[PDB]
Amino acid sequence: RPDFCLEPPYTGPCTARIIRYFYNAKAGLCQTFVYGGCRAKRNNFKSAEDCLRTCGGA
Amino acid sequence: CGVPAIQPVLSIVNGEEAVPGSWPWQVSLQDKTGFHFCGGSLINENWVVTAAHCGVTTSDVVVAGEFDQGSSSEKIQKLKIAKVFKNSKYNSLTINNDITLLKLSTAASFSQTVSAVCLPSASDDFAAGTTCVTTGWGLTRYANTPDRLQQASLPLLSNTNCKKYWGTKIKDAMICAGASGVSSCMGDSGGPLVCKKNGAWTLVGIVSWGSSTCSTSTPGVYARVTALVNWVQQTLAAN
Repeated sequence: RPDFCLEPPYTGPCTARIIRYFYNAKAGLCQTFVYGGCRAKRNNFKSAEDCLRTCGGA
Repeated sequence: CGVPAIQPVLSIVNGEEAVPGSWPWQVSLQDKTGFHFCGGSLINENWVVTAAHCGVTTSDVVVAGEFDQGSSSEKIQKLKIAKVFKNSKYNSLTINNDITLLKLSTAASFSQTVSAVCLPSASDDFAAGTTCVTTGWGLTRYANTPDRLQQASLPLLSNTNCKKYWGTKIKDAMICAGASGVSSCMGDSGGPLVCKKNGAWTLVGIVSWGSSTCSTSTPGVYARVTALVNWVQQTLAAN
């Protein structure tokens, strides 16, 4: 799986409160986090399904 | 516009609870489940101005006349969005031109707790040092959002003073304020930064971005409405 899947979630500098998903390699699942709305990193998905299809098993 | 039926009482991290309904243009942007993700400002009965990075869609809703989001009994207006007008010049990389207009499906019913904020003229000049106000339901600590609407008074900063920290990240459609002990934070984006113009509260900025930890000693960055108001007027006229 891509290494970006191992990066911690990144909220960013913007101040929106948008729910996004990131892959948590420690748990092996995609979890939710608050995204600020701009400058998202790649371990940031709009659905748990997209996240698991991209990072599952990393 | 710009004149609340309920006068606000002054004296967001380190802000204070606002007098209920004293910022009648403040709206909460929520998804279909009622989840608050951004703020916004009513500019008339059919339009709301917010930030482009909020990514509002027609599935989201505009909630007007709200004060306590933890109160299920509180009377509010859940307004559907007919169309979203994101400024085509919004730069997703630099965050410049961070503004979006929302056209409501059904007009909002203005009242004592729901009314519009005034818009400035593209040529308006709001001096640095001017004490303005920002409001919203964003985090009060960098955590869940406060139930009740918060407010904070803060000074506009000159571009020279802002750049002393943010350097070249400050673009032409941005204006800074803060670094004075208060800070906008997650959930405040899209909300207003208002200053009085001939006694009327006028939208000078839109909560945009800033310190990654919502530091109260760092300049907050807002979309500069004077640089974007012509786009606003043109959009309304054509729609």
